[PDB]
Amino acid sequence: GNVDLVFLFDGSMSLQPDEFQKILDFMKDVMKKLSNTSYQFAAVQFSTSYKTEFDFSDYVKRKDPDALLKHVKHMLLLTNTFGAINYVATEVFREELGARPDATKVLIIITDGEATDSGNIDAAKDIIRYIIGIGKHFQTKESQETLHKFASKPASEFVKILDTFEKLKDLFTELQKKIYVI
Ligand SMILES: CN1C(=O)N(c2cc(Cl)cc(Cl)c2)C(=O)[C@]12CN(c1ccc(C(=O)O)cn1)C[C@H]2c1ccc(C#N)cc1
Ligand SMILES: [Mg+2]
Repeated sequence: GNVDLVFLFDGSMSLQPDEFQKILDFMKDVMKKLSNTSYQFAAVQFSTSYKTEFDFSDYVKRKDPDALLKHVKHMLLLTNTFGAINYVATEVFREELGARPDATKVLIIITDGEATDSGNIDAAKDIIRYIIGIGKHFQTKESQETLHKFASKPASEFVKILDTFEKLKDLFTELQKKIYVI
C-alpha cells in the first residue's frame, strides 16, 4: 500500500501572499493527516523553471511538514506545466531521491493558470495525475477543460476546479471522507 505522492504547485499569478499561503497550508494539512502511514511525500514548485522544495528522502528524515515548507519562496514568473510534469517524472520519481520502486506514483498538480508551454507528458504515463485549477483564470467551462489533458481519466474524478484559494480548506475536508486511516 505504499504511495509516493508529489505536490507540484504554481502560484505565480495569485500574487497575494494570503492566497499562496493557502496552497502551503493545504499540503501541510494532507501530510499531517497521513503522517506515519506508508505514504511518502515530495513537493516541487514551478513557474518558468522547477524547484524541488523537498524530496522523499528529506520527508523521511524530518517528517515535519512545517519544517519542510519553512523556506518556500513565492515564484512569480510563468506557468510551464508541461515542463514541470516532465521534471517530476524524470527528476523526482527517482530512487536516488528516496522514491520507492514498488510504490504507486501520484502527482497532485495545483495551478492558477493555463500552461505557458507545449509538449507532451508521455514520460508521466505511469503516474496517477490529479489537477486542481484555482481562481479567476478557470471561471469559464472552456478554461477548465484545458486542464483535462494533464490529468488522468476520467476528468470527473481527477480534475478539481475551485473558484477561490479559500476553498482549498473545504476540498481538504471533502478528501478526508474518502480515506480511512487505521
Ligand atoms: C481518491 N483520491 C483523491 O481524491 N486523491 C487526491 C486528490 C487530490 Cl485533488 C488531492 C489529494 Cl492530496 C489527493 C488521492 O490521492 C486519492 C487516490 N488515491 C489512490 C491510492 C492508491 C491508488 C492505487 O493503488 O492505484 C490509487 N489512488 C488515494 C486517494 C486519497 C484521498 C484523500 C487523501 C487526503 N487527504 C489522500 C489520498
Ligand atoms: Mg501560473
